[PDB]
Amino acid sequence: RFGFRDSPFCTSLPRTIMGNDVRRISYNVFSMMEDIDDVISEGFILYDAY
Amino acid sequence: SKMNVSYRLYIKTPACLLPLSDYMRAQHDYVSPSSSRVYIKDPAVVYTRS
Repeated sequence: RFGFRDSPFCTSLPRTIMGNDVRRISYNVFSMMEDIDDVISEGFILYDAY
Repeated sequence: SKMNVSYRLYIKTPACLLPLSDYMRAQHDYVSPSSSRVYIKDPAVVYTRS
């Protein structure tokens, strides 16, 4: 609506992308992850934090 | 030796002595660990991110 180039805002965070639900990881779990390089390839949603 | 010596003392042959013909009984093996090994001088720190 605002005519932004590569807008970082969404009306609501997608429930599904390409027919599959987006992975959700809590911040505490994400902080301790040692296989983060594989995880960020697909994309995820960080929650359980402010 | 036969005339002037009066009394003689005998003991069992010490195991230290070895004849020269039996030199191969002195061959022994020692193992030194590989030089690629590195020995650690630093402690291990325990932590968690909850």
